[PDB]
Amino acid sequence: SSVLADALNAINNAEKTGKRQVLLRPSSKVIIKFLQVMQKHGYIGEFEYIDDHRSGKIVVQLNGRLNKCGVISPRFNVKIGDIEKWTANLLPARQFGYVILTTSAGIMDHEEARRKHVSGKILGFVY
Amino acid sequence: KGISSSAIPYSRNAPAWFKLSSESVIEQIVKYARKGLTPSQIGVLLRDAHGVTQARVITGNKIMRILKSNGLAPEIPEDLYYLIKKAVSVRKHLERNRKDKDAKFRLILIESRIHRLARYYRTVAVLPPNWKYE
Amino acid sequence: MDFTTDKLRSMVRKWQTLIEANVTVKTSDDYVLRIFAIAFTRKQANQVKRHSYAQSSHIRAIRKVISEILTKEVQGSTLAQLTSKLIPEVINKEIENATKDI
Amino acid sequence: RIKKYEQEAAEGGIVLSKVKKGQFRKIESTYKKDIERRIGGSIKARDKEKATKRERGLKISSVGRSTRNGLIVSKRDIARIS
Amino acid sequence: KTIWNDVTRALDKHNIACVLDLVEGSMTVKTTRKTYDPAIILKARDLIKLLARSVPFPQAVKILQDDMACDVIKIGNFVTNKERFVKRRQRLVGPNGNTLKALELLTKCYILVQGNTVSAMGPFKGLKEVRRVVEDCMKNIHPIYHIKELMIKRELAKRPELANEDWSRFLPMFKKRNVARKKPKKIRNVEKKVYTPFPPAQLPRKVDLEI
RNA sequence: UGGUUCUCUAGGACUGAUUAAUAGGGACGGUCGGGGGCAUCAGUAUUCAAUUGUCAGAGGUGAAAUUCUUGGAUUUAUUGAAGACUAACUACUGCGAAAGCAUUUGCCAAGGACGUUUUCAUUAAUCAAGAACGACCAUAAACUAUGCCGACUAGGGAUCGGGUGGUGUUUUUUUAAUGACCCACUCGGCACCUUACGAGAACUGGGGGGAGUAUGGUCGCAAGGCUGAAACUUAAAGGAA
Repeated sequence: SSVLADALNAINNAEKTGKRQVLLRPSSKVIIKFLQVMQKHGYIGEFEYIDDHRSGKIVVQLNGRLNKCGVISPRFNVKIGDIEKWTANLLPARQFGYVILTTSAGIMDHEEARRKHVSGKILGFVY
Repeated sequence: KGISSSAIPYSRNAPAWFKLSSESVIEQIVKYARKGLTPSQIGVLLRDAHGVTQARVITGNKIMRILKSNGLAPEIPEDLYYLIKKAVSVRKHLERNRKDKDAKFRLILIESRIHRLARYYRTVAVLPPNWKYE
Repeated sequence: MDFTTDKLRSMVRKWQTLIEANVTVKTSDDYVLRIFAIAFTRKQANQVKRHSYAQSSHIRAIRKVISEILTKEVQGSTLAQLTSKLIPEVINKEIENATKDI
Repeated sequence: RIKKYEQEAAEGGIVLSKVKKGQFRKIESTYKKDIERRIGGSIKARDKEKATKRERGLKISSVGRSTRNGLIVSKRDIARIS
Repeated sequence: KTIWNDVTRALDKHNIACVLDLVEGSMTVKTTRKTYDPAIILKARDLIKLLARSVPFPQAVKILQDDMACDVIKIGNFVTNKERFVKRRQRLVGPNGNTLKALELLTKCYILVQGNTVSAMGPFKGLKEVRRVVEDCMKNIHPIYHIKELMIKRELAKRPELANEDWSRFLPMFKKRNVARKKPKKIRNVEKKVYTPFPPAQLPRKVDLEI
């Protein structure tokens, strides 16, 4: 499996089982930015990067507000004009959740990406 | 599958009781290698008796780099050499007694494992291409 | 010499191991004897696990010392000396004392 | 009675006949006491709540396949949406 | 420990002492000074090993009477694989225990299928019947054939005539099911596929073929 | 550092980038197992034979029978030979990729788990294809069964292999090392008993439910009526009553 996918799988089903903390290993910059944007929108609480010298561990604390993480496995390019279409086709509803993209300006959600007018490849979603 | 490996400490320093020299360790390393031990045996003897924890920490670099920069390079990597000699030991067992179908099966497994990392070492070109396992 | 069958059927219980040995020994005369031995693995007092099995290397070591010390009790006996030795069951006490270390 | 009987037989050697998962093991007191007319062969409330199927939430997405590697969106769908 | 006083009653009417040792875990029976029946110590032996083999007490004191004896059939040494062994032994027990209970009823015996042996108590004709039933059940023929022929033989033995004629025409047990015979030309089965101990090498990958 | 004799007390030959995955491989260590191969050893049955002892039956069956038997069967005792097999111990235990594997001892290679402040440094995971294992003497396999699946949380008791710690009893001593049990922790297994939470979708040949009912259709099979005995009112004999 991937390295973002099993971290998001742990952070998904741990919250489904109703835990208040996940430990996810290993940890990359893209995982830090994904948890960064989802705590910017308020889906997880704090999280902490314990640096062992191998790859890093994250302890996320998460309350109740998430209900699905994911990754879109072909990292196809989206456009600023088709951000609205891709959110319509993969989100649950109209203003429900965020598609998260790797852009020129880094990892951002879809509405921040179209706010500062930059497209990029898709990464994953959260709602 | 079991989880039984070694747990490298978080420190990257000499342990502050290691009063020996960073060069006398290298001289002991090349002495043991020239009297003829594989690098894993150098590391375990150095760890057990002259208490360097690990020599990538206490010396500059790892000990196969120390042996290659001091002139004691291996003909073939230690993994491939040990798997080669295990395969030829099973092959001599099979020529001795020819009703050991289980040992024939283990020979197929050992030969597959030979080809895997021989392919890896060949595409890295540690060992030259047109290398065959006889 | 031979046991009755009811004695060793009365000795065999499950949840233990029987270590049995035998040696073909020539005495201080020129009688050659095949002499057997049986032993059953006890459980200690305070043992709470129900098994008390031997780990089969303890079986090989126990059977080794059984063979060695009873082939030491023969060759060091004649037939009359061996018979007077195995009437009061004392080679069994020699085996027990030599094997309680294992 | 059933647990004591099948536990006694299990700690002995005794091979017992095989029952299904929620049923009561039929024993000599079952046949003599006429107990199954009063208690049934199995607790059918637990049989009903085990025979029901798991409540599988509400289906959300439509765009791709959802496996443990994430969401596969096919190239046909990428060309259709883009 | 519970039933032990009943054992002392049921043996002291035969003048046999018995101890129950609870530290070494044993049961001994001894002929005392007042035992005029010479053979009853054998039935006391069978009684205490029945108690050890985990039959209950009101079942096991029916061994102290002359018309009843034990048998311990051995079923472990018949078939090879564990799957076929446990399926034939469960076939010996039956669905819901029906085969075993019908066998106890027909043979007038008490049968325990335990481990890899079969204990049985009963009269000697019943013991002969259950031994042949169990051994042929460990061989491949199903035990309900033997239950059917036992019912046939009971309803065939309760008539006054036909008691010196052979019942083999009435028994359906004689099946004549051995009626196949392979008749190929033996192309490879004469001598094919000689065994060599050394394996062939593997087809290498495209990576290997290019390096 | 010594070949000896005079009381430790007497000379002697002497080049120029990172980790080190609760990914993978390899080494090491003490081990572990009914994993395999070869050799060896034993056991008591069985069958056969030799030698006694004794005499009329022995098998076998629901009863019988084929069979053996005064040229001594069966039973008993001593001994030999053969081919198998490894009883009880034997387990919801172990090992093996599966089929499978149970006597001892030795050799040959192998394997797993654990321990590791050893080594290499991505060498990795899945499977269509393909490969390995699976003229003589003639043989059985299935046959009542079960269960909700996975990418999934925690446990509980018991058990097998390793390790660490504790500090009591069996052990014991200046010959080597080495146990057994109790307890806690921990890793890995064969199972068992529970829990919480998830879309879990996108050796080949097949008609259409279960239980029945009717039939002016089609294809069949089937009745009569004493036989002999019909062209013959016909014998003997048989049947029936």
